[PDB]
Amino acid sequence: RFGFRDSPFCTSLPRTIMGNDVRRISYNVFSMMEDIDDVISEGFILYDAY
Amino acid sequence: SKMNVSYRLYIKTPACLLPLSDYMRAQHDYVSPSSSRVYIKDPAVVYTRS
Repeated sequence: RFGFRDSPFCTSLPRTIMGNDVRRISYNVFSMMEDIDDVISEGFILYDAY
Repeated sequence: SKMNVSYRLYIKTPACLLPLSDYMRAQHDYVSPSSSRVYIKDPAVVYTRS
């Protein structure tokens, strides 16, 4: 609506992308992850934090 | 030796002595660990991110 180039805002965070639900990881779990390089390839949603 | 010596003392042959013909009984093996090994001088720190 605002005519932004590569807008970082969404009306609501997608429930599904390409027919599959987006992975959700809590911040505490994400902080301790040692296989983060594989995880960020697909994309995820960080929650359980402010 | 036969005339002037009066009394003689005998003991069992010490195991230290070895004849020269039996030199191969002195061959022994020692193992030194590989030089690629590195020995650690630093402690291990325990932590968690909850």
